[PDB]
Amino acid sequence: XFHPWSV
Amino acid sequence: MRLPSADVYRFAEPDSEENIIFEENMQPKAGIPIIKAGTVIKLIERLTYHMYADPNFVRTFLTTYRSFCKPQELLSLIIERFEIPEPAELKRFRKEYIQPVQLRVLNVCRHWVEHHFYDFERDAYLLQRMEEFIGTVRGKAMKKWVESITKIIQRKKIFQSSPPTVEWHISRPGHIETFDLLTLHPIEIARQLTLLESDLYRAVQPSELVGSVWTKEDKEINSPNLLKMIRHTTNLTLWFEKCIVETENLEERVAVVSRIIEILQVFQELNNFNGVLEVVSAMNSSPVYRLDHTFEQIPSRQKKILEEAHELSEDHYKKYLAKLRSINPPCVPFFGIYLTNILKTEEGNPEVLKRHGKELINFSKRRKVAEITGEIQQYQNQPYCLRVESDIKRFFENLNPMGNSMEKEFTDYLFNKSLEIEPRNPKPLPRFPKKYSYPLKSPGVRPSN
Amino acid sequence: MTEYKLVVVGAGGVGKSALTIQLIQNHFVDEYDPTIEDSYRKQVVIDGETCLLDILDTAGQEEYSAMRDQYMRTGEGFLCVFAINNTKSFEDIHQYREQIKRVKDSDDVPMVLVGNKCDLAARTVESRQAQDLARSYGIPYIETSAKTRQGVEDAFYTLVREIRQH
Repeated sequence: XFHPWSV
Repeated sequence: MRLPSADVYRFAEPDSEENIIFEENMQPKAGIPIIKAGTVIKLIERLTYHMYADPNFVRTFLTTYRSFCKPQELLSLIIERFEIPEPAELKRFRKEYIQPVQLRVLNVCRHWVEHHFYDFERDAYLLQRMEEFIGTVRGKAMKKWVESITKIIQRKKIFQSSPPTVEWHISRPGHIETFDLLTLHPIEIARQLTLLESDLYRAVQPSELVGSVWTKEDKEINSPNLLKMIRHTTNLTLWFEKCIVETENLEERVAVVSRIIEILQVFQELNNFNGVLEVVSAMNSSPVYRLDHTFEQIPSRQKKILEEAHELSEDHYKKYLAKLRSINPPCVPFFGIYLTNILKTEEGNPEVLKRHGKELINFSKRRKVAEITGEIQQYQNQPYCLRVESDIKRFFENLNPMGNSMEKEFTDYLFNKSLEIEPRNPKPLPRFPKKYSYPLKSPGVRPSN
Repeated sequence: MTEYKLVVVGAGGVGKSALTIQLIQNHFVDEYDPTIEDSYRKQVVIDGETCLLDILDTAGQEEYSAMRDQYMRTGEGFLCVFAINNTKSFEDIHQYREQIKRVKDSDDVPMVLVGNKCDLAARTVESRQAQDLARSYGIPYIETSAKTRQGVEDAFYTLVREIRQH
C-alpha cells in the first residue's frame, strides 16, 4: 500500500 | 436522367465497387449513407452531389483532405466539376443536375473560404485562382452565393451575469514583487490559471492537428498554439515541484503541498482538467512523490481530494473520460488524450484500400480524425465567467522555473533537492530553517463574499 | 489470470506507435480505433501460461515532458523503443532508462530494448551498436518491422519473460 495520499 | 459521356466529364462514371465503398453496418445519418472509401473523383462527386446536400461530409472533407489531395488540386477538381457539358429534355438535366451541382460547388467554396482560410493565406496563387473562378460564374441562380463568397473573401483579407469578486490574501493589489504561491489567494490562482489555460486551449485549430503535424520536424511552424499550450502546462507542473522541494523546512513544505491541493480543489470546481492534471503530474514526479514526511502531515481530507484527482488518470484515464463526458461547459479538457488518439488513428489505418486492383482513398479514417477535432471544438465554444487580473495573469505567463538550465540538469536538481530535504532511510531526517516571514495559514477556498 | 502493466517509452516523430498497434491488431485486420479498451488490452498465452497484457503507449504526448514520471509510475515492465533510421532516438534511450530507474526506485527494472524499422529510410543504427548497448544494460534487444510485423510479438513476450524471471 499504495500512494503517499492513500487513507 | 441522362448524363454526359465519361469521356467528356469524369464525374459521370457510374458508381462501382472499384470507385466507392460505403460502411455496411453504420446507420446512415439523416438518410445519407456513410462513405467508407472512394477515388478522389468519387469523393468530389459526393462532396457536390446533385441528389442532396451533405454538410457533414463537407465539413469532414474540408478538414481532412490535405493528406490525399493538395489544395491547388482540389480547386482544379471542383472547377472541373462545376463545368458540366450538356449531352428538349435539357430542361430536366439543367434543372435537376447542372443547377444543384453548381450550387454544391459554390457551397463548398463558401465553406472553404469561411472555415479553412489558412489554405489561401499560405498560397496567394490559390486565392488568385479562386477569385478568378468566382468571377467567371455568371448566372442568376448563383448571383447571391457568388456575392456572399466575395464578401467572405474580402473580410478574411484583413457576460449575461457578472463575475465573482477577485480574491486577495497576503499580497495586495498592485504588489507584484510579493506575488508567490503562498501570498496570492489560492482561489485566485486557480481562477487566473484557468483563464490562461482556457485561452490556450481555445486557440488550438484543427490545422495544427490533422496529419499529426505537431509530431513532425516542422511542428514549431505548424502547431505553435498547441505547443504553447503544452509548454504552459509543463511549466506549471515544474513550478509546483520547485515550490515544494525548495521549501526545505518540513512544516513550511507541508503548507506548500496543502496550498497546492487547495488550488487543485478549485481546479476541480472550475472543470479545469488541464489544471487538475498539472497538479497530479507534480504529485507523481520523482522529487515530490517520495516525500513521505510531507504527505504524512497532509490532513486526510486533502489526501482524499488529491486521491480523487489522481484516480482520474488511472486505467488509461477511465474516470477522466467519464467525468468529462458528463460535465457541461465551460471546462478545459486535458489535450494529451486527443493527441494520442489522432496520432494512432492516422498511423494505425491505411491511407488507401484496394478493391479489384484499384486504389481508393480510405475516407473513414479521416472521418474518425474529424470526429476527434470536432469534440475539441465543442469545448472551445463556451468561455468562463471570471474576471482577469492583469498582474496575476502576467505573473503566471512569465513563470520560468527552469531558468536557463536544460531539462535534465533541472530535473536532476529537483531530485537532488528532494534527497537533501528528506534523505533516504537510514540517514536521519535533518532540520532546516524557515524561509517564509508571513503566516502559513491558508484563507481556504470559499469566497469572502 | 495474471495481468502485466507494460509501458512504451521512446522518442516521438519516428512511428513508435506501430509497435503496440501491430501487437493489438488481428494480424490480418488493418483497422485500429484507439478510443476503446480493446485497443490496449490483449489476452495472450506465453510459454503455456495465459495472461492479460495492458499496454500504455502515450505516443503524441512527448512535449508533456513533466508527465513522463506519472506515466512510467504505472508500469511494471518497459519497452524502450528507438527507430533504426534515427540516431537521435537511439541516443535518447540512455536518459529514458535513467528515468525509469529513478521512477521505479530500482536498478533492476524489467525492460527490453526495441529497434523499430518503421521506414523505407536507410538504417543509421547498426544492430551491433544496439546489441552492445543492450548488453551494457543487461537487457534483451529485439528488432521489429512495422511493414511485416516481424519481431513484434517477440518484443512483448520477451518483456513478459523479463517480468516473470525478475
